[PDB]
Amino acid sequence: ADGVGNSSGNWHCDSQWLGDRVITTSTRTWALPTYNNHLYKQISSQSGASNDNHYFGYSTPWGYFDFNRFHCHFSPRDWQRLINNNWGFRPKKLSFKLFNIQVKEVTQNDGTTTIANNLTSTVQVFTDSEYQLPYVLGSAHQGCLPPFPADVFMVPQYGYLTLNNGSQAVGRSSFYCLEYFPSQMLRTGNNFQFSYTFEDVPFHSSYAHSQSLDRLMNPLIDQYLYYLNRTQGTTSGTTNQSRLLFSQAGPQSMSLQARNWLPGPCYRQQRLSKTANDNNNSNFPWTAASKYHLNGRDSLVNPGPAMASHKDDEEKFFPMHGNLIFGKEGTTASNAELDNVMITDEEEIRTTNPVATEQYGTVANNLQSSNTAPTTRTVNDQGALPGMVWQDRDVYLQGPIWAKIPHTDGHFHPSPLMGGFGLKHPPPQIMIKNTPVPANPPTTFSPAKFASFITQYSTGQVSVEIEWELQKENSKRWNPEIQYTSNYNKSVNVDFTVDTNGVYSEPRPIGTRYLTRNL
Amino acid sequence: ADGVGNSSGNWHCDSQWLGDRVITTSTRTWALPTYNNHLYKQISSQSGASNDNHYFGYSTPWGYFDFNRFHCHFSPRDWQRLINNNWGFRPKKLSFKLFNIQVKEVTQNDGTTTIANNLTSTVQVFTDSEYQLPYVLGSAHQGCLPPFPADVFMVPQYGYLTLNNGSQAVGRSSFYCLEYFPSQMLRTGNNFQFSYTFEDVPFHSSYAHSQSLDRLMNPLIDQYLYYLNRTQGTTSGTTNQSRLLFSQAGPQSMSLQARNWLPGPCYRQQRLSKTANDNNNSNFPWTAASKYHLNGRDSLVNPGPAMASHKDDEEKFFPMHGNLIFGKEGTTASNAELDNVMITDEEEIRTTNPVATEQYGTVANNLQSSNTAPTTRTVNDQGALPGMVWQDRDVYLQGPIWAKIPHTDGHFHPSPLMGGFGLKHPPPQIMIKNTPVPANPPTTFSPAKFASFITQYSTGQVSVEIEWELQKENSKRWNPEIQYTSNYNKSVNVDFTVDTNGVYSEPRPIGTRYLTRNL
Amino acid sequence: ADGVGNSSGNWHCDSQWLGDRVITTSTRTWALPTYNNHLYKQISSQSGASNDNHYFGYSTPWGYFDFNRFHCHFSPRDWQRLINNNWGFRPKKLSFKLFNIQVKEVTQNDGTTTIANNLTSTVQVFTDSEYQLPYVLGSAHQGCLPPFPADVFMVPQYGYLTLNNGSQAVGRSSFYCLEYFPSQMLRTGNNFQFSYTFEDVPFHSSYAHSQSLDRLMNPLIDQYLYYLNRTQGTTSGTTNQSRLLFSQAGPQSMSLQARNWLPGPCYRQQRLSKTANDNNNSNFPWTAASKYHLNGRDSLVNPGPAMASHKDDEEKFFPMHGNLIFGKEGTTASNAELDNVMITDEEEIRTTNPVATEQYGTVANNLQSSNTAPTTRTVNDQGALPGMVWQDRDVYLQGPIWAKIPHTDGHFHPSPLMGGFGLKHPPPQIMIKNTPVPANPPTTFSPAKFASFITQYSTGQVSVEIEWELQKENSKRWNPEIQYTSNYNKSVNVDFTVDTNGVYSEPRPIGTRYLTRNL
Repeated sequence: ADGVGNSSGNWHCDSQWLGDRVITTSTRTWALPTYNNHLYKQISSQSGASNDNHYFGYSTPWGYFDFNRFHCHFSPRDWQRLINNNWGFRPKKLSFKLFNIQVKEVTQNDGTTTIANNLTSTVQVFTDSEYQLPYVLGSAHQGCLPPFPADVFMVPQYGYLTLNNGSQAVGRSSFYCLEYFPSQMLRTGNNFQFSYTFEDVPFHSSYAHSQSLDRLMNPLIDQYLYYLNRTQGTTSGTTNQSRLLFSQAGPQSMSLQARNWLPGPCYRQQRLSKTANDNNNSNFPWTAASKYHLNGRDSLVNPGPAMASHKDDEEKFFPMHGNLIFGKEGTTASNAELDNVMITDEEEIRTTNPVATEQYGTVANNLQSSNTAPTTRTVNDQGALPGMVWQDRDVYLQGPIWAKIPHTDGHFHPSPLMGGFGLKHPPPQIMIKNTPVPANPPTTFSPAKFASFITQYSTGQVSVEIEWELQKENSKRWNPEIQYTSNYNKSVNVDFTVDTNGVYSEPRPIGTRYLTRNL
Repeated sequence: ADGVGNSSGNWHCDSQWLGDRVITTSTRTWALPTYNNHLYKQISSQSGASNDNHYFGYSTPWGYFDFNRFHCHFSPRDWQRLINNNWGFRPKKLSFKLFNIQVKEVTQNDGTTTIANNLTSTVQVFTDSEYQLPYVLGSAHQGCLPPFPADVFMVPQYGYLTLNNGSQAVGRSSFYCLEYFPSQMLRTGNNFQFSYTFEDVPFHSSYAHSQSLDRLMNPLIDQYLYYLNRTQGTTSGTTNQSRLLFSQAGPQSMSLQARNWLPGPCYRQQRLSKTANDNNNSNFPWTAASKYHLNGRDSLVNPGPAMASHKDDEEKFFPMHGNLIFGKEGTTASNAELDNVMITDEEEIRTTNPVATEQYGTVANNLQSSNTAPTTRTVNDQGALPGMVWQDRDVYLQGPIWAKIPHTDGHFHPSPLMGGFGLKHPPPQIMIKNTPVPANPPTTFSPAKFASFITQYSTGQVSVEIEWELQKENSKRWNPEIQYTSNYNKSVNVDFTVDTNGVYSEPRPIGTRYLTRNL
Repeated sequence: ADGVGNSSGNWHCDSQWLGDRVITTSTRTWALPTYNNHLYKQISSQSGASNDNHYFGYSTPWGYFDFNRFHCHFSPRDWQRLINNNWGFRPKKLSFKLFNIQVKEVTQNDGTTTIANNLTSTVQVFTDSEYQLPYVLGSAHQGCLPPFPADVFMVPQYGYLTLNNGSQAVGRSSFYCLEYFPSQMLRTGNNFQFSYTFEDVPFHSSYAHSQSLDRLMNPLIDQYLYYLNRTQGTTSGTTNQSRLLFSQAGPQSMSLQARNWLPGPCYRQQRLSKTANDNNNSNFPWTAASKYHLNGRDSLVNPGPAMASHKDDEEKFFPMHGNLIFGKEGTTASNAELDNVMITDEEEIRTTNPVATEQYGTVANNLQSSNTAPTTRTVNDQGALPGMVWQDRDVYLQGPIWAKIPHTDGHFHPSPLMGGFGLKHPPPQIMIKNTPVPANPPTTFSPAKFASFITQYSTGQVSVEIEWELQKENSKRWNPEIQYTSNYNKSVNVDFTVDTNGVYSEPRPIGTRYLTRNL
């Protein structure tokens, strides 16, 4: 509530480190055009497309604000500081502000274009706090507050999908008009505020394990429980006849002991060597990929269950569609090379989670007897058994922050398979739009739809602030620990900075799990 | 506590719709004979029966009252009203009343029979509130308060099973005498009251989903995560040599995106076409049916996990033993025709739950390399993985209401696989019985068991009342919704009414899931 | 805090039975030598050992106190009394005391040895209440308070493992120095006290089931739900053509009814007959055993999921590595005979848990049609499905009491697969050590490590006391129940006593599950 010559809000950014929590705030500049010429448009897949790539939905004239990525909040120094001293963290509070809003009209009369101020034009903004519109965040889409504060960004367009029977629709499909919501209209001088509180959520495990499930015992003392170790006879003359013999497992026969827990569930995936020539010479993806199909159409499990990337001393094999792959700065979005991308590694969970390329184990599948020898079968898909303990997938400075747990009758582990915190009531989606300004109407009344508007766009500043709780580490380890560092060697340009052309880049992915804990 | 000429209780029936809850009450007339001639009888399976159809137990002279079906409480108009405006519901409170009790003696001297009043005879009634007798409700048995209030019904006989080693018993087996319980004896003039409160239970999802798991994203914006899309070379001269290539999934390649969740667990079942000639010409049931065996004996999963009946545009295939099948009025209980039954459809859960006839997907099962091409295997049985989200089976106007969760150390999803609400402490079983009236004893004392009683039966009125909580719908859908209606076309008789012979019938099954929600 | 001639603490032992809880206390005498000559020693597996039997870790000069076994607390009469009247139990409170501590010096000058008092020598003791050192309890190791109170026992040595890449280590490995902890030093006259409270934990099911999952219904009343029972035609002339026919399942066709729940998850294991000649003539163990591998190395599931040992009337087959095996008194720890060990039976869970030797069932794996007949596949590995109900493994008088649930992001059923109660914060490990007493130092200062100490050991008394909650049984069973008893027949020596040589022995394993309950 001000005039045209008074600024609303200021540029805050920065971050504050307190005793048990950190407040990270960031401000950016945003631009917004008009979408679909102020029209809601039905969108069907295509005539003759693939059965799996079918979809029906709508596209609206509304934009929305995305900040669901760590790099859209944290900074490389702040991230390194957070992960090198903490065993966990989670969000606590959220604040959002829109200000310094300008609506600018555009005129075209020739090859040149002219831009002028339009002080009387409003802008509509509203937040879906009741979670009634479809939630499109948490799908790893583009367009959150660029990692560099100096970058000016663009508000993505909003759209949603619904039930479809092929390329068509069904009566059960829903249509949502976003103008049918109470929304706030604001001019140059007004501003929008919003506050939100996260619900209880488990701390993210920002640490590795210094122990292993299979090696969790005393290396000095035998077990007092007996196990069958021989079926033939040890004594002379009985080595060719059956006789059950029982031993006690000690430090030597350490693989035959009794145990309390089992490794996490498995869903096997194919393996690929980072060297091109070492792989099979065929286009096997989508024909040899672990995929799941529902309603008669297939789909690919890209993240999949949290499972270790490779074994020890491999460093060369990665599962097909088994880990997040990021893009380097200035990389094509279609058929990029292996050296132009950034494949994340989840080896830290080798201790608890089974490796993705290999199997869960073997199970007996017959009744052995004198005539028939015992036979087993390898099992590659494993559900949930009692006593199972596993670890969740790590999050990265560039990765997703949260997701919306679907409103369904059943859940097993609501932790998102792509990233961090799953929330029943996540931060609501803020949607912003430019109100349509009609051009000169006809002098004689006409009932026809008005389809001659004045072309104009908008720009402004958006501030976000999240308060995060931190879990401190108290480890009794004697020797030092592994931590994130910058290489001291000479380089043309330093990491996480701008080049001579002023383009910000991220060289490597950074994971949180660096400190250690005992199982 | 009254005389012989004063009535206890009245006929209430009807239902009341309040702001956030509905009170449904119904009164019926019941008859009760004497069972087993006032004797407890041991019952074994048979000599020479099938191994799977073996059982040992007891049958008592006690009846019991059953009202564990929606049609025994609701009415077609009330049911349609409930399901067309609500997103859920659950039971809150229960009241039960027995009154207007008459004991009538029967005399036979010739082909004719005479019935007289017997004012001094009592009736025993008691409720197992401590859950000590076996719970036989929740097994889809016959004999609850008929759907039509004017119908007079019959109290079913009580019996139970125990451990058996073949047709015989084991020392671990238990015997329960129901006369060994504190019970209330009541004459003509007395009445029995009972009140009960349901424990906390999740709301039943009386809605479908307007979105799908595989289509939950923005149809306009690409993903920023890379995925391997090619193994050969795209450039000329490299189409026959291996080279990993990575792309970004957008609206076109919508089946290759990253996702957070997986469809519910699966347990595959055989498929049957509703057309007889389209099926295989063999007696495959019980020889090609998904069955589970314990203690060395098999058993059939009739409901099975909640899984979609068929794909889109099928409308003709149903799983074998994969959905509830109801009987039409006046239908034989042995080898009825397909047109004389009523097969329920669970297609509403196609969005989340996998189809029953098809598989969960495929999983890689080898280590591909230059020499060996990758190989996958189809998986038809799937356990529980992290990130799994599913939906429960719908309930119907004629279906079961609740069940008793077994008292065991472990549970995964205590929702009954046949129907609605699972309860650790369900409504207790009320048991009623006619006390034995001896005939004239011998003049000289004899220690022999008294086995000459006076033949008589009982009749009375039973009132039930359940208070149910309701969850209102607040949807932002623009277009109208699908709802239950009666066909306006001319017909000989209208649905859910009596015919010229005064026989009440139910033409079709009615499911609760009609409104929609976003995932 | 006393002198040299005043005793600290007394010998309590005994047990008290109160209305709803039992307090079991026991005192023992312990001895303690010096370990590793007061040195921390790195321990690697070996050069050329098996890949699976690889390990890296450390061994310390510290002892620790173990009392994680029922026989180290209860007594045969107390155990029999507990299991013959109770439906459950769990720990409530813990108290621990160390007193009457003497440090004795040893001198060797010839074949003879002399032992003298050393009043000025201290002893170090501390409890890891913050759970920072690796937890080596709960691995079925040797050395808890002997079952007979008169036996004097030996304090086991402490050691731990860490991450290893083969026989070597990795930078992520941790080293813990136990001298780096605040510890209490105590002489002859001082004593150590400790108190602890268990966290909430489910009652242990010390009962069997009088009913079965597959037989949980009324043996007298048919079901009102129809099931496909025939695919051919029953009428004459249609027995060779397809026609779906539906029936109602009653007491006769009791294996084709509808049900609410499924048996627990399965993980098949091989079967062995107790008769040697009836088994296959090969050394199949470890080559036909259900095993799971992680980080590229295998491991054996000795307890495995809680699954029934055998079917009815078998009494001769046991799963390979599927139940706890105890040793008889004076039995060799390497290749003992079948008659010299004690194999526990878990048949009591046949009602709910599937048998270990057999499969979970069969699942359809194709689309049957006119041309192709339906085909099914047997499933031996089963995950977790909705509606699954199972039972946990029984505990024994000689078996483990508790275990430490690993600190991980995910758990399915934290009940240990080897035994009883899983605890996030179990009773902490008390560690005790003899401080090093230097021998005469050189007259001239030398910076070399001091490696000439005085040889001496320690002895003392340790008292433990646990308060346990009890769940009373209120069963309506008429006939008597099965209970534990001692055979009245004449014998050379009675059970659970000492022989002519004063050696205490345990003849048979005792399980808690003796009383019964309905599902």
